[PDB]
Amino acid sequence: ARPCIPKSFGYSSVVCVCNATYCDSFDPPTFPALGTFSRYESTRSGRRMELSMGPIQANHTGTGLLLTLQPEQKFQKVKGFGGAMTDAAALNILALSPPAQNLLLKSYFSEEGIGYNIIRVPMASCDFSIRTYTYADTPDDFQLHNFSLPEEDTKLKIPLIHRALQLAQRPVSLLASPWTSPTWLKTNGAVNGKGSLKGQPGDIYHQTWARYFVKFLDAYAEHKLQFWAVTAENEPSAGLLSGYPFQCLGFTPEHQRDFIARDLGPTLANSTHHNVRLLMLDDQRLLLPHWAKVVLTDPEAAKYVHGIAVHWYLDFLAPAKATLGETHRLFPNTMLFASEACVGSKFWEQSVRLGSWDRGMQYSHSIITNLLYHVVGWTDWNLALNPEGGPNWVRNFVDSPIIVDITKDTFYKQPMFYHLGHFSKFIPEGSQRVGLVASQKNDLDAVALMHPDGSAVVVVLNRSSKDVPLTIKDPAVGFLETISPGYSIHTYLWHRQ
Ligand SMILES: *[C@@H]1O[C@H](CO)[C@@H](O[C@@H]2O[C@H](CO)[C@@H](O)[C@H](O)[C@H]2NC(C)=O)[C@H](O)[C@H]1NC(C)=O
Repeated sequence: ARPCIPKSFGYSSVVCVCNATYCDSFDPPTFPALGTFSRYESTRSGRRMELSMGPIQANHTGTGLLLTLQPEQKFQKVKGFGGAMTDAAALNILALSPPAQNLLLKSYFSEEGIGYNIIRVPMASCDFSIRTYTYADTPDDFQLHNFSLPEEDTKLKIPLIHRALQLAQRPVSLLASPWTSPTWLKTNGAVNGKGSLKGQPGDIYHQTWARYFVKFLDAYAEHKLQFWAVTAENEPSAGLLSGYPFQCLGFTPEHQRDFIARDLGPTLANSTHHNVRLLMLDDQRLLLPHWAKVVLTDPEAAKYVHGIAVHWYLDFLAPAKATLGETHRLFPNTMLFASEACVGSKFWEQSVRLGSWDRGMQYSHSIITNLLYHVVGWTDWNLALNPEGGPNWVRNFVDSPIIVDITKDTFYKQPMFYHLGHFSKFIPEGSQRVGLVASQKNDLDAVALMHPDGSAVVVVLNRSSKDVPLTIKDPAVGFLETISPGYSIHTYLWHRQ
């Protein structure tokens, strides 16, 4: 309905400019008839999820790479896609004029947008906050009577969430995660640095911390927001590091194990929020399979864990088979979910690179890798950040799919936004990954999945400079003659009935 107004800032591609009165959007979804396929294409040259169609014939005119859908090879069912509603994000979003605000929320949650169905919510402050604070900073209040939500919640986050859900295409799931607990429950009495919970699992320190979760869920419930799940702790391994710069809370796998077993699990289960799911780890994938082993081989702990939440820093290496692969192999019935993703973390990398194609490619390549290794969902970090990748109270700036320029009541949707959309918009909840074999060695990254209604969706990413002609074969309908342009990403969709 409205295309991308491109704008280059000096990197491999362009970003799409949006403002109070305009923003590139999609038309209502149309489902092409059997025999025809839909293709959404994005390219480093400038194409942005442009819709085109073609025919699925019975003639195989292709003579190069062939990807054949294998509908009967079923894998994990997809939970969803989303990003985090951090203090930083709500701050940047609410700093645009009401109309720009809605165009931005629409870009993410609407069907005219890329249909996010997941929102991660920090439990109080993290580094993408403009100040340190918790929901109960009044010292030694074990009964948690001075527990309350600050303005960041009641004024910024909760209102943006109500609004995203209100514009949301499909149902949205809320995932919560705490960075640090009140400093008076910690061995070091500081929101950051190296320190963990005081005492040992089962004590009053641990019972209070677990209650803090229920208090939180009661608070948000009072605001008419229910959570799908909460994590045991954001990056618990961070608190084991001396000098850790921002809000954290160390836990060793053992500590986490017993904490969940003796405190978190029971507490949640015995409350009105017992249906909320609990995810363990919520830390970098290199800590797997080991963390899973420790926590999950203990049935008192594992009876409470619904899934293993993982994080990743795209600029870094972390072979998936040895981590995500092995973990599935050891605990096939415990879902793997991606809760945080990052780019521009390494000290020399510019936090934000407006229009970076490399960063987009990294996002999709990472979602494909996650999807190929059993992950049921993929959650982005900050929904939006300013041009410097902030605000971040310890200057730990990174990039974000949407960059807000408050001085121009303008926001820019980066290549990452679209690479995320290529999945988020076409892989609804309940979609199930199916097989997809390549006839030969190729430089493409691809993944196929079947919608709940039975329709197909294949995402093909080409991180190479050369075009790769290819045919997709669906044994129930025919062949899709097509081409994967260099530095591009396509999403194909088609009925099978
Ligand atoms: C928001 O962005 C739109 C798109 O660039 C701006 O509208 C364009 O403005 C130019 C120059 O005035 C016109 O030649 C085009 O016809 C407009 N395009 C469309 C489709 O409207 C708009 O000016 C921007 N809003 C503000 C407040 O600057």
